[PDB]
Amino acid sequence: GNFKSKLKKAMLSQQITKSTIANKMRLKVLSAREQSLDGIFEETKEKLSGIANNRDEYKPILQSLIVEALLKLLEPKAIVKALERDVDLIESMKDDIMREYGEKAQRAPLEEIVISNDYLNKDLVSGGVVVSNASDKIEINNTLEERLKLLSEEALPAIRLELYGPSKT
Amino acid sequence: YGAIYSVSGPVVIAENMIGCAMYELVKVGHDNLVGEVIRIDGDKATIQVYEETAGLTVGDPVLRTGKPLSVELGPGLMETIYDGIQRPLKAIKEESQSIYIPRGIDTPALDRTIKWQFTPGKFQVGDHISGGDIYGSVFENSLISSHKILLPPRSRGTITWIAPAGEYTLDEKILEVEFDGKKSDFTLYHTWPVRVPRPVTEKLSADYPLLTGQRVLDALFPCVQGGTTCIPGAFGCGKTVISQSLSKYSNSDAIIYVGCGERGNEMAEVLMEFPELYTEMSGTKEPIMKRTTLVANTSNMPVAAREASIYTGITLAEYFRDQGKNVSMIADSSSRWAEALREISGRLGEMPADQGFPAYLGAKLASFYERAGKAVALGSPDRTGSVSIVAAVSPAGGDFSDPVTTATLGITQVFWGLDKKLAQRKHFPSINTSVSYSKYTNVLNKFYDSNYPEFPVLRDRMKEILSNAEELEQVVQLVGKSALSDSDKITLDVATLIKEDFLQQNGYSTYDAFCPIWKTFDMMRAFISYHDEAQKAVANGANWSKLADSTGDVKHAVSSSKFFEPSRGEKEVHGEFEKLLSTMQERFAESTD
Amino acid sequence: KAVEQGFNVKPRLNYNTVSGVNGPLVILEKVKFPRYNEIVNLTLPDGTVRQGQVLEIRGDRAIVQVFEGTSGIDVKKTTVEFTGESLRIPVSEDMLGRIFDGSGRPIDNGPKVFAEDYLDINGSPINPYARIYPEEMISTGVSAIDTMNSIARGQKIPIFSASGLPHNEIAAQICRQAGLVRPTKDVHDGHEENFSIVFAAMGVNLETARFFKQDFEENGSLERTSLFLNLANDPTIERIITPRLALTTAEYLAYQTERHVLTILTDMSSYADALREVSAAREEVPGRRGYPGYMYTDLSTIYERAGRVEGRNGSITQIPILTMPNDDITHPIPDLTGYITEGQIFVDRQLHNKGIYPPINVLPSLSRLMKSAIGEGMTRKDHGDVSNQLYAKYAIGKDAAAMKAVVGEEALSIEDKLSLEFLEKFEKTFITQGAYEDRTVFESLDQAWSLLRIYPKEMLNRISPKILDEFYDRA
Amino acid sequence: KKAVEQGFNVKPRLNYNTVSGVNGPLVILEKVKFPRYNEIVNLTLPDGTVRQGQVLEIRGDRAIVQVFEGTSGIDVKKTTVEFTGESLRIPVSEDMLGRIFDGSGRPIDNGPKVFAEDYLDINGSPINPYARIYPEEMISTGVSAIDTMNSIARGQKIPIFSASGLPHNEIAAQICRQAGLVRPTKDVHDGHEENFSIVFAAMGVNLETARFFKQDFEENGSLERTSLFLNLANDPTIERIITPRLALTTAEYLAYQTERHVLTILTDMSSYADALREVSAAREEVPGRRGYPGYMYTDLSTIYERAGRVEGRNGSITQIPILTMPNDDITHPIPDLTGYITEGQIFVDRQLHNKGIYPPINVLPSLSRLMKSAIGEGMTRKDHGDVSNQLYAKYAIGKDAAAMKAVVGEEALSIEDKLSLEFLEKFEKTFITQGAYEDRTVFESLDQAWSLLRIYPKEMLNRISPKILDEFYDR
Amino acid sequence: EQKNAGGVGELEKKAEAGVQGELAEIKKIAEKKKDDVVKILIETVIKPSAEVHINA
Repeated sequence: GNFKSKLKKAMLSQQITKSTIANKMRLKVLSAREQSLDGIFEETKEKLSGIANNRDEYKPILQSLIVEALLKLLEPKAIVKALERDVDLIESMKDDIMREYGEKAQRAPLEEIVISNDYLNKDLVSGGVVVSNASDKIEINNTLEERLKLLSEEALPAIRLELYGPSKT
Repeated sequence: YGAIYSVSGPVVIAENMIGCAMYELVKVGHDNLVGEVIRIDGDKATIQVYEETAGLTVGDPVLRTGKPLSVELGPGLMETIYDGIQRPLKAIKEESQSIYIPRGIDTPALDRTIKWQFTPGKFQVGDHISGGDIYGSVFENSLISSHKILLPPRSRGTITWIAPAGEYTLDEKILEVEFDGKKSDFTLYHTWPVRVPRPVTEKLSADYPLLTGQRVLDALFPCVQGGTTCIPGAFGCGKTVISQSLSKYSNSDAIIYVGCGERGNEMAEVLMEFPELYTEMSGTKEPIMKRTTLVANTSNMPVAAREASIYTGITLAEYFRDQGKNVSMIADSSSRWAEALREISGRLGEMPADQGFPAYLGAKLASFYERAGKAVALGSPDRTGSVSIVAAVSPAGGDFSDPVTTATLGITQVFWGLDKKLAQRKHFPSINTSVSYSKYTNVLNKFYDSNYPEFPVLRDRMKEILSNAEELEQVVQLVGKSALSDSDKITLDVATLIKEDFLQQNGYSTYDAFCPIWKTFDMMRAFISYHDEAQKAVANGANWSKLADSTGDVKHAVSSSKFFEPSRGEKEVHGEFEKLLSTMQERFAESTD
Repeated sequence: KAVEQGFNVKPRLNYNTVSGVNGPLVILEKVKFPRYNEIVNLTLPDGTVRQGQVLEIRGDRAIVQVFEGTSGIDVKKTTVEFTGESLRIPVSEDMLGRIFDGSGRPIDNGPKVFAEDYLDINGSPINPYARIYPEEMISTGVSAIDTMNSIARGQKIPIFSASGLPHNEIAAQICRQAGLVRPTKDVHDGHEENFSIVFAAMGVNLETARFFKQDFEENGSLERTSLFLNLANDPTIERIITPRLALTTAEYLAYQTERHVLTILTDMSSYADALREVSAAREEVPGRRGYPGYMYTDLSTIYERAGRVEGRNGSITQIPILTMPNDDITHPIPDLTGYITEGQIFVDRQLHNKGIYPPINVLPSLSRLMKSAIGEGMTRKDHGDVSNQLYAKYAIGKDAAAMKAVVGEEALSIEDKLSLEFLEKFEKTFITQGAYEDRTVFESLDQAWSLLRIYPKEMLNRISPKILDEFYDRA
Repeated sequence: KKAVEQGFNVKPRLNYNTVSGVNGPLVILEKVKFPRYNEIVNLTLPDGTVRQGQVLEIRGDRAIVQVFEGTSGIDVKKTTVEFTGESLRIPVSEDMLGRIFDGSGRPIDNGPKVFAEDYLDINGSPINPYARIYPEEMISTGVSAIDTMNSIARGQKIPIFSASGLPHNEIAAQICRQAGLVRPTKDVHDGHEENFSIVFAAMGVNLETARFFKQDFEENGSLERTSLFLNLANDPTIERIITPRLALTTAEYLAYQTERHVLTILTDMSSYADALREVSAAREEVPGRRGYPGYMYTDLSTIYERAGRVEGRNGSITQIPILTMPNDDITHPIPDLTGYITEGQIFVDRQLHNKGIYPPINVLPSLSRLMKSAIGEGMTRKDHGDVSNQLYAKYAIGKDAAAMKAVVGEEALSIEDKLSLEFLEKFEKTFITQGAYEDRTVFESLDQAWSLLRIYPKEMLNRISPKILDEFYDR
Repeated sequence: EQKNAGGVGELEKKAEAGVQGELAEIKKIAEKKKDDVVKILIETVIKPSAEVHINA
């Protein structure tokens, strides 16, 4: 028994250390894969910020995002918040967005879209706009950073089936 | 901004209250009765008013405060009696000389006029600080010396100015930290919402026993510093003895006694009692009131006060846990708190689930209990605190069918359930050694193996004897003792000896008032070895009637072993028990032949 | 010291806007700034005045419970003048000696009480720090009470009793025999050995009212008692405020005049019934048995106005008789009284059927502060252990009787047979007591010892051996 | 091909600042655009705290969002609630084995979010009754009292009924550490050909036990096969309803979309029922029997019946839903309904636990209805069924003869009963009694059972078939 | 006990060595497929599904 207690302690502690080390290694592999995925997402975010800069091709993207937000909100008068750089673009595309919402949805053309003076944080939002109902109560977020945030959660399985392929299912 | 729109008792439905948050304090009426919202309906906000609502009229202003029900933590609350809302009762009596607590009495929860000595601690100017970081130390009592004042858990930033050593009242600016550009201004006290647990870095495993004194509690169903229990709340003994025992001897560096729903005369007893409990406490005989807040809350006081009484108590206990003090929080009669929840729901109108209790009773008890962990405080320097609930549960008419006890049983690791038969026999303490349990028997083995190696084996033997003999008694009371074998007679008789001399404990005499762990272990050894000697002797020829007659002296010795005055110290009490056990063994060896 | 602040006239808004009336509560509309608890002097079309009380204001509506019932009220002609203040009983030291109707009107031939102060009936919370623990025992004389359930001066201790049991006789006996075990002095003056009872008969049949009146007359207590009678034929919501009226007069008497008062509240089960009626006509969420959810608080406010106070020589003992229905303690009235009141005297039916008086059953009876009004320096030294021993052996005897019923007498050990003999002699000679016996606690303890001496000294195990060796063999 | 490419579309989420009302754990919105019924929301507090909530009811343009993590702090003006477009759905992948998950699906350990293979819906779908197939082979649990003579078959859903304070919550850890197929024990071929896993699900466990589970699965090797879904007692109760659904969805994934078997554990389903009461009363539903909602049986079945083998897919979910006896009575709705849906019961008995036995399995009432499927020549040894039968019979004989030892004396018992007392002592102390960390292979446990039954002569083993005795009794 | 401690240290080192291969494979796969995953994510984010909610 004098040897039995300490030797059982030795075997139990060796098994515990082996199990803990194995768990740490498995979590390390999983966390390394997650860090690689986060690096891919960070490259995607930088690419989105870069794509927002080319205004010539970004204007259709902004108009379509505003149209999608207005269609989802489905209200006849909406307030749109955008960065200071895109205020002129929104003002120029107001009529086109009104007409498109009058055609994308079978509603009448939008009564009035007002660009808010509370500009979005240019240091965080890389692009897009955050539409809001006439009372600024029911607001939809359509910023490119927030869209990528939604996508990074709604398309993890597609990312896996793209990068790795079917494993054992 | 606001205005009353309905009154129905504690429920006062204000209006124009748009913007108020749920559970937010909101002064009510021109008397500024203190109330909190519990339902928001557009403008309106149903407020429970914590007061005698009589006299309120529509149009009475209800001015928000924007802070949840907050307890004023900090030095000064160590020695003081508090009401459920943390009203200092003695301060109320002093400022308002009448014997009545005036409606809507402001009195700060902590004495502002007192000037506490203060030492600067560790952090210096320009040094970053975080929530829970100790930045000072105040000499509160001779028994809570170095009450380490600590930064509020949420706030953080870099220090820009820290006051030097000296004396400061409660409001004095002690520390001025800067976060972003807005530099918060910190004083010697800080509030905290009682409804949210005080955050900790990490909750460890409670593994050092809370020596509660009563023999059956420490031996059969041990409790642990940082655990949780249910003393039965019976009159005379059980609750009454355990409260004083854990107050005086349990080595809990701080204590909070929150008597929610306790009868007024019982509190008047407690208030005249705790100032007089230095009789046998360690150190240099200081009153334990220097070491215990108590949250007095008589039943007559309004419902919401009873509901928030144990929240205030447990937030104070969490505060004293965040300084590394092994605080214990004796929540007396939590069934009264559950009744308060029942009737506040009834006023509120929501559909009750069980016996009229609200459905969320289980979740509410879980939230109140799970703040009982032994945890490291949140900020540097690292320090290990531990709060341990002791929630008396008045059993009412029923035994365990009452939904409060049933919902509690799924949470508390330790449950010293009452035994009606032992109470009717006036067998104190009267806990039921068949339905009680302690999920802390196995975690404590780390402690037992170092100090008392045979303690778990002896406890298992004691339980086995008691259970086998209760089985046997359930038959002999129906048939008779004639047919019992000698081994059966020994099991039954040793069970009677145990139940009368080990489990039973006066709790009032100078001996056995607080049975320390070593004396309890030695008596466990004596009784178990007596049973083993009897069983081994009758395994040989000797019939048991003659053996009992011949070793009545040994039986009386092991029975009167309880009389050993624990103040003699382990050095000689253990010697007495060694002598007793040796004479026991030699007498049984003699009488075997 | 002057109360000259009262010389002001506040004209009272007089409505005619009774929206509707159902059950005992009228409902009012178009009120201008209603107060939550202000009473209302609503006048019926007959010209009579019924004193209501606002129950819950809401905007310009005010549900008003109406004392004296709602029969005869209407909508077209009922006028409800609002007094601006809550119910305030005119209180004085001259009320001592005359009989008040339930709602404070003096049914005695004398005039209205010439009050020197108006106390709110709801009182106010007594600062628990300012409260002082009641330790002076009162010798109620009932041996079943003084020995094993000792009432201490300031304690609350309801006499739980079945319907039809003689709880009234027990309460009258306790009034007749009340007195501290170690009084201040022998003389009536200086010692003040007379409790100035304040008795509140609420929902009692008129025979009980006559019994209490003539029993106070015979004893001479009627010169120092304020009988708040609210009989059976008296209204059913007036029972809400009769206990509050009695307790606020008791508070005036004990705390503000340093007098010693024993406040009986008879038939508080009827109070719970009245509360149920009001809170079931309010469409409230009901509690365990249809009773209001808030019964605990509005019974604590009745009970917890008892006990001594620091700096005042007065004290409010109170013994609220409680007609527990169907004779089960877990009924929500006795179950919610056992919570609030420290201890209870359980008047038990099957003991009464066997002819024992008083039919007090010890095991369910309790006094949660008996432990401090005993021992040395107050009553006999051995009181605390004798009480425990009597309780334990009574329980053992009852268990032995149950076994004897279930299983033949053979299975009973010698201890069980001795316990059966002890229980018989107990119920027949110690619990049993004449209606005027007045057993002082010392001769009660002597009887208890002459009873316990049935057992061998080795068998009185709950008695400390010192008390045994000192008292057992004295004989 | 994989059709999961549909997940690349981005769906912007509306963010309503219109929380008109707040009531208990509910918040009530207005002017909502098509509010889906069951729909997770990220409710933002005024200070910026995100607090998940689940839509509980819709009416026109009003959605009664039920909020996790309490409700305190939710105002009417500044709080903004954002609708995620779909109901709650766990992200699943074949490599969550080894992640201790929180109640709401978020990994609570230091690891990262699961690289989801799929986002399976929580409630899943009922298993096609025609697509079930009968449980066939043993799923060894390492516990001697359970493996031999309360055996569990792949697909059976057998509970562990347990008293309030019994160590059932440690038997769960023991099973989860020691569970496994008998194929590796068979040693005739590769037993790891078809992998095994476990998906533990603790519901309502206090932190002193959740940390015990996490530590005891990390320290031992059981984590690389377990998906420990811990939610605490003070974690939001809606998460307590979610957790069993979470664990069963993970189990359905691992057992059908992949192929590995799984022995899912549901700890303390009584606490899950307690949380279901809160959900039911939140919807203002009237309480059914005992306070539990009348549809208790439906939402218990929709958990239990998500288990069993499947035609085609090789995997199989084995449930062992542990539940605490509310007051140690089978008649309680939760044990009654669980035994009414499950395939048996495995008691843990207070009486044995007070003797210090571990595990305190009470064999006499415990039974596995479809045990006979998992017992035979192919799986376990061929003598397993008769060993179980004989052990149960001799244990019953031992129990009643231990009852008679006190009635007819030890010497008057027949030699069968004397041998039965000896067998019962050795049984309860060596066979049922198992070290907390002692893994006993079913073959080894049967060897102990034989070493225990050879107390009796071959003639007294009437229950065992002679063809088995003639080759197993002597060895 | 000493052998168990040494084996624990050697097992930690061997586990790090074993996980190094898997981490290297993960980095290689990420470096190979990043240029395509980023392109797909950018196309999905920048291309909106302008469509009135069903129940228009």
